[PDB]
Amino acid sequence: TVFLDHENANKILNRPKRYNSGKLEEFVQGNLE
Amino acid sequence: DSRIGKLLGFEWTDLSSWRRLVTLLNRPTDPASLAVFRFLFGFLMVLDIPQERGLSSLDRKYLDGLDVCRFPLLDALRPLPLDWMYLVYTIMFLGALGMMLGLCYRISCVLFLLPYWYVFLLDKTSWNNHSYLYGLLAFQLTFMDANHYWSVDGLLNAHRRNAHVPLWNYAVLRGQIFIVYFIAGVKKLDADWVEGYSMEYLSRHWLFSPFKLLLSEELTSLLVVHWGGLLLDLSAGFLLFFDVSRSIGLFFVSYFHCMNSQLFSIGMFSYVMLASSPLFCSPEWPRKLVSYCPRRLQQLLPLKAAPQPSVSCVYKRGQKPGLRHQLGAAFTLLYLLEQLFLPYSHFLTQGYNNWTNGLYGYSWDMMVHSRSHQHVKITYRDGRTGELGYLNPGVFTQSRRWKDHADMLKQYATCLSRLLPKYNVTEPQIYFDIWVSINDRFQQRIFDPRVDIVQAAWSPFQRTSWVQPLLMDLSPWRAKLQEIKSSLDNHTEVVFIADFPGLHLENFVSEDLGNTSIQLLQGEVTVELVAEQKNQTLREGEKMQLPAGEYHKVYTTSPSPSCYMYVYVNTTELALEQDLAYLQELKEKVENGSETGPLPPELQPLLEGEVKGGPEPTPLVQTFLRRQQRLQEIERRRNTPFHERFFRFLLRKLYVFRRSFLMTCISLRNLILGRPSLEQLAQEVTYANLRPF
Ligand SMILES: C/C(=C\Cc1c(C)c(O)c2ccccc2c1O)CCC[C@H](C)CCC[C@H](C)CCCC(C)C
Ligand SMILES: *[C@@H]1O[C@H](CO)[C@@H](O[C@@H]2O[C@H](CO)[C@@H](O)[C@H](O)[C@H]2NC(C)=O)[C@H](O)[C@H]1NC(C)=O
Ligand SMILES: *[C@@H]1O[C@H](CO)[C@@H](O[C@@H]2O[C@H](CO)[C@@H](O)[C@H](O)[C@H]2NC(C)=O)[C@H](O)[C@H]1NC(C)=O
Ligand SMILES: *[C@@H]1O[C@H](CO)[C@@H](O[C@@H]2O[C@H](CO)[C@@H](O)[C@H](O)[C@H]2NC(C)=O)[C@H](O)[C@H]1NC(C)=O
Ligand SMILES: *[C@@H]1O[C@H](CO)[C@@H](O)[C@H](O)[C@H]1NC(C)=O
Repeated sequence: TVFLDHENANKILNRPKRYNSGKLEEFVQGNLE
Repeated sequence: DSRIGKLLGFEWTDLSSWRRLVTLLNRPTDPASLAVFRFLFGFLMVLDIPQERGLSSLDRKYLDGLDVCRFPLLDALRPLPLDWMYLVYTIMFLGALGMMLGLCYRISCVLFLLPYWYVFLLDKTSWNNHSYLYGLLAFQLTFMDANHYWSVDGLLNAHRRNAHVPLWNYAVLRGQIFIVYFIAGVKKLDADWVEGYSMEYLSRHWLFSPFKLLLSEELTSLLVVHWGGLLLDLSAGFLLFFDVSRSIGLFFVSYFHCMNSQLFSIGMFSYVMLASSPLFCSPEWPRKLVSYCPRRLQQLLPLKAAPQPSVSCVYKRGQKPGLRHQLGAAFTLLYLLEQLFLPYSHFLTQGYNNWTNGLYGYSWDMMVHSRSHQHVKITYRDGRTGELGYLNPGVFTQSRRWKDHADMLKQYATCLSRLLPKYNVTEPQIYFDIWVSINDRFQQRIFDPRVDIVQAAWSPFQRTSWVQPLLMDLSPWRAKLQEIKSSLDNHTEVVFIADFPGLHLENFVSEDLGNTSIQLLQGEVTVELVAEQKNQTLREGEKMQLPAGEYHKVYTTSPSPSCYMYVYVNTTELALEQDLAYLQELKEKVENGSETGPLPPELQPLLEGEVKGGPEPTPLVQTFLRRQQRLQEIERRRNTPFHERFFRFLLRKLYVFRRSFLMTCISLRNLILGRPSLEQLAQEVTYANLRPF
């Protein structure tokens, strides 16, 4: 987890993690973000 | 008697000289409204400390032995051990209760103010406008005499029971609220708010259901949410002040804050603002409210008799004001001027500037910027061997706000430079590459991908040289791009890129994503395939089909920025969906009586629904069963009465509060009486996490 392979490091088109996508700064996410 | 005197409450001659100004700002005034606001604010902060400040979650944020990167405003600040942090939060709670009950008011205000700002400055990732507001209100109330009415300290000391208070105690508070509105109003006069780009998806919430009866959704998302909010922010401060316009202002502001409370997860902000709004009313409203009640109730409610003379007000007979009065007037003037000036103080501290202005929290620009990140690459070069490697984007971090500010990026880079050598790495050099889009623009770099952040030069009062400018010239494209987003099927997806001259982007299309294509919208680009080392030269209006499972690089070779796009479809997902549809069709055919032939043995588990006494299901069967179970669970969740939801909400909050209290108790016991055996600690920690039920 502390290092990522060269192949997996560059995936621009990979689906972004949909965890609070399009989030505004003024929010209390909670549960350690 | 003057009309101006009636509207504004004072005559011009009162401002002629400094003495008369002090007398005006220290005139007698009734304290009831201030006391009610004190009680409400104390209650709200007491309910807020176990939830948002993070006492419920503090045992896995400052955990001992964990190596994490902090973001303090000053690098000198460092957290204490966990037990002392629990003690600090206990002091906060005691101060908040003291402010609520008005017992030892000044000590309570100090005990709440100092720890709150200590925690606030210890982490820049937890800054928000509604926290800075609580800090400012706590600072103000430390000097205001809010314990003169309805306070236990009033019972303890007779001389401070139902006594007069100076006018400035109200004035500052009123001014503060006005600023909180008015500055926001001028901050929202931006091209991204008046045009409907920010918060474009907030018009679909069901609370706006009635509005859709008279207007279309597109106009409902511009006239009501955006323009209405701006008008309310600008006008509410003036509407509440004047007597004639107070009622409509209160109604509109209450409706606005209720809708904000339901729509957002701000927390206690809306309730605090609702508590503060009546403060513009007459200073004696609670007393007349208490008067208009049955005598039986009056036997328990606060007093109704007139206030007594105090020593903290200048009375006209001529009395020469002392030192408290002059200091109060000077404090009012200076504090209001500082509050007005600070939001526009970004031309001095240019180091913290970015695409937006300054750190978030002290600008009052609420909900006027949305950011959507695409990818984050952290590359490191070892300083001894020259090997080049890549780190996980969010390692040794607890927030995700380091992707948008240069100072936080520098702090994170230094933290990595200090922690990595534990992993057999010599003095490293770290490069960052971050993609971010603000209010649905082209995705562009924010930090230069060729600059070593560890050895980069950064001071608070000098502009950073490695922050890419925002390409405002491509603002109008947001229209045309949107059309393309709505002209695609249910499977295809699009990602837009805008790149500066000289730089290049290296990408590796995953094997799953077949049929990936690149189209150029503006500029001149060159696309290189490294499998055979062949580079072509693409110009405007040209489409290419890139390989899947290999690397491709794109270079920009024009004097101006180049804008292009990726269009891709997940072929594996399409195949899985088609196969699942076929399986579901066969299942329906078997169910409805068609397909009289015997079912395949693999189909028998599907009808049975349980893998018992047979071969393990195929991956497709497992996926189908999981999807069916998920759909059934969702249907069960939706078909739920309100009372169950409310009960679950209350139980979850009760669990949070109980865990907070028990964790604080164990921490205090460990600090004071020493640490018992490790088995005892394990048992007590197990007891703390027990669900109430
Ligand atoms: C989300 C909105 C504003 C951001 C915001 C927030 C979250 C706050 O916590 C604020 C607290 C204090 C001061 C300013 C704040 C602030 O700016 C607009 C929300 C708009 C609402 C949902 C629309 C309905 C209300 C309008 C005013 C009704 C007008 C009706 C017309 C026909 C006139
Ligand atoms: C890959 O290419 C595009 C998406 O990258 C898609 O092709 C579409 O093909 C259908 C075929 O009738 C056309 O009607 C659409 O207009 C096309 N979309 C465009 C041009 O954007 C499809 O996802 C894939 N096509 C193939 C042949 O694999
Ligand atoms: C394809 O063309 C591109 C663009 O002209 C070449 O890119 C450059 O790569 C060379 C490699 O020796 C570098 O020295 C240059 O500095 C690069 N230019 C820029 C602007 O970054 C690329 O090398 C070509 N590919 C092949 C396989 O010949
Ligand atoms: C593309 O679609 C596929 C499905 O066809 C997605 O696959 C699953 O992806 C998750 C992670 O998101 C993996 O844990 C699963 O193993 C995948 N399923 C398999 C291999 O059957 C995939 O994530 C989508 N995205 C990409 C970039 O491939
Ligand atoms: C190499 O690094 C790992 C990282 O955990 C460390 O445990 C190990 O001791 C190192 N090995 C040598 C030979 O230095």
